[PDB]
Amino acid sequence: AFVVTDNCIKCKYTDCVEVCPVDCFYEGPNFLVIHPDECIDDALCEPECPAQAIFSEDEVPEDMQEFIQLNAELAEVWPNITEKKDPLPDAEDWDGVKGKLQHLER
Ligand code: SF4
Ligand code: F3S
Repeated sequence: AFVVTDNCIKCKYTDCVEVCPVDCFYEGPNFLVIHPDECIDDALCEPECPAQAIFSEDEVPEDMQEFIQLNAELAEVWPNITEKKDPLPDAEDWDGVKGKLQHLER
């Protein structure tokens, strides 16, 4: 019930996965999502994200409410990621840029 939002796109640091007790993170080309049914809400991944893109479902910003359903539907099609990887090459350039959902890759 924790949701990855907008600032993850084009950053994808992947520090979030090393602290997940249940391995419920699924990866896309430039984005990660959380499988809402497997997540146990221990909140351990939220302070680990450099993009600060992870939020508890009831705390997801009003203008990013879309990502709640997005994480559930993409967690169903993307592959499981359980290990840390290097961030995307220009992650710091995109950290803090808004409306990055227009750059989301399936
Ligand atoms: S809140 Fe806990 S169980 Fe849910 S995705 Fe984050 S680390 Fe994994
Ligand atoms: S940028 Fe994305 S890959 Fe994890 S560390 Fe943050 S939710």
